[PDB]
Amino acid sequence: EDENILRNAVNLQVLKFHYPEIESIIDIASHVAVYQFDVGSQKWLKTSIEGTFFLVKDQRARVGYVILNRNSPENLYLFINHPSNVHLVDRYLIHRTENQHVVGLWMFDPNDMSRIFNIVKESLLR
Amino acid sequence: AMSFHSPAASNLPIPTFLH
Repeated sequence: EDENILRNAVNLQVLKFHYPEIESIIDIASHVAVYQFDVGSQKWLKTSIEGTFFLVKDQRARVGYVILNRNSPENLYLFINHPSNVHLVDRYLIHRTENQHVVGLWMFDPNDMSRIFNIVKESLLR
Repeated sequence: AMSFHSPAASNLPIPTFLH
């Protein structure tokens, strides 16, 4: 347990370095791949973003997530603005930002997927 | 309102937007 504590303290500072508005880590999942829906072609594309997923909250307690990319300096930090914008479909978390902007997340471990989904919904529960 | 080593992008379900 103690090695994980230090690891989360280090991860949070890596996060704050790229994204100083991040206040804390809610939860984590390893080996997440990111896809984008090209509706100008009706095709999913796999992005170059794969790495550790961090569900985080703002200093204003807005909920979002970061994927620290294991391939490049280009990470991804997105907000989850409305809980109904996130759907568990098949093996994927589908995240729709209003006006037809859709990303999809694949978590290596199926248990991370349904756990993170619940934590996302409960984090926004009001 | 919609409806419908890492996997190939072709495996993801297709979102459909309604009007």
